This record gives sequence, structure tokens and C-alpha cells, in this order.
Amino acid sequence: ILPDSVDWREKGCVTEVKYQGSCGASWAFSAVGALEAQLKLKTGKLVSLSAQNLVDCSTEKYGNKGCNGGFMTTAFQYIIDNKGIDSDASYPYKAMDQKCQYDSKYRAATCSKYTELPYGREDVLKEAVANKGPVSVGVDARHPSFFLYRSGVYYEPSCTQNVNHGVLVVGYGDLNGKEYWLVKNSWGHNFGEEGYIRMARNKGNHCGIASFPSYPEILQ
Ligand SMILES: CCCn1nc(-c2ccc(C(F)(F)F)c(SCCN3CCCCC3)c2)c2c1CCN(C(=O)CC1CCN(CC3CCCCC3)CC1)C2
Repeated sequence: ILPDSVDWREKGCVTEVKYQGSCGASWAFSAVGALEAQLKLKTGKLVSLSAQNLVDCSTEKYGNKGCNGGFMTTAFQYIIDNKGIDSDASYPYKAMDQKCQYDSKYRAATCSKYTELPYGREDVLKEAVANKGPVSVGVDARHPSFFLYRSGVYYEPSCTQNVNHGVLVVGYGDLNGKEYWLVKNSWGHNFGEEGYIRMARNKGNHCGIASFPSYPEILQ
């Protein structure tokens, strides 16, 4: 019933790969990346949203700690509560904790709601990627093989289901006998496959990719 593969980048719903640097803001990149796709779907415009806005403004009230880590779910809740998030162009990324400088004059998106998917359910994750759009997830990236990944379907025997790095599932497929998740990272274009990593799919929640999925929506 579900398509064999989906790629939301091919549907024009994914912005350029970003570079987080030495600031632990992968949660903020994962969240804006999911919302960017919903924004494209609803308005026809593809616009990078401000991860720095989340770093500086979605802070202790949201359980988040800026460059020391955060949640995608509470990032979405900030955008709901704030009734907007600035464009990345107006509020660019500095890889530092800064004062909140959100300005509604440069609001580029809103968020109406978000959804959390059940733990470890790669079938439900697949359905959501097919039927909803890119999904924010955490993965276990504390392995040299992850940092050193260049191409192919990533499979790390010592991976755990305990996540520590936010990323964005923008698709999935089946290539060269291997089912995979298509994952947008925030380590710049020189990481992996032009900034992407394809991660083993249907291998018992490999690297925790389906541990904590969430996605936002923008309602009419
Ligand atoms: C043991 C596992 C714990 N765990 N770990 C994650 C999780 C998910 C994704 C990543 C990613 F790598 F992608 F970044 C990470 S990396 C660690 C992030 N970590 C760093 C230190 C500062 C707090 C951030 C962790 C999640 C959960 C539980 C459910 N999850 C949620 O999002 C839902 C919860 C969000 C937090 N509320 C609590 C309150 C929220 C507002 C008021 C203050 C607390 C409860 C529901 C996802």
C-alpha cells in the first residue's frame, strides 16, 4: 500500500543542508527542517527557518538549553506559543547562545500543532513520512563510523536505541538490496552524501531512528 520510496527533497520541500558547528543545536535544525516542509506544502514557498530563533528563544520554559541540547517537540511548542518563527535570513545562525531577538516583522512561518510517533515503530514512521512529510527524529550518533560516514546505507553494529543527535527523515527507500531512511544532517555539505546519511531501515530501530519521531503541521 505505501510507496516503495519517498524523497521530500525531490518534491522541493527541503532547504539547503546546514552546518551547526560546535553548538549542539541539532534539535533546532531538525525542528525547523520539519516545519520548512509543511510551510512549502501550505504556501508553495520554500524558505529556511531560523534555528537561531529556537536556540535563543525556546529555552528553559521548553526544557531546552541552547547550544547544550534541546527537544524538537518543545521547539515546535515554542513556535506554537510564540505564534511564529523568523526566517533564517532575518535571524541567521551564529552557533552561540544569544539573547532572544525574535521579531514578528520577519515571521516566516507559524505552527499549529505537532504529533509524536510511537517508540520504535518503523512501520508507523514509514507511514508518516509517506503521508505527512519529513519527520524530526533523534539518532545515536556517538560512533566514529557516524562521524566518518561518506556514502551508502549506514549500519553500525554497536548502535543503541538511545538517541543524542537531532536529524530529519526526509524519505526512505530500498537500494542495492538495503532498505534505508533518507536522513538530512546538519554537519554541512561535506558530511556523507552531500549532507545526507542513508540509515539502515527495518533493522530493529537501528541507532534509535524511530525512538522519538515527531512532525509539525500548519493548519488553514
Ligand atoms: C530518556 C529519554 C528522554 N528523551 N530524550 C529525548 C530526545 C529526543 C531527541 C533528541 C535529539 F537528539 F534529537 F536532539 C535528544 S538529545 C538530548 C536532548 N536533551 C539535552 C539536554 C537538555 C534537554 C534535551 C533527546 C526525548 C525523550 C523523551 C521524549 N521526547 C520528547 O521530546 C518529549 C518530552 C519532552 C520534554 N517534556 C518535559 C518538559 C518539557 C517542557 C518543560 C520542561 C520539561 C516531556 C516530553 C524525546
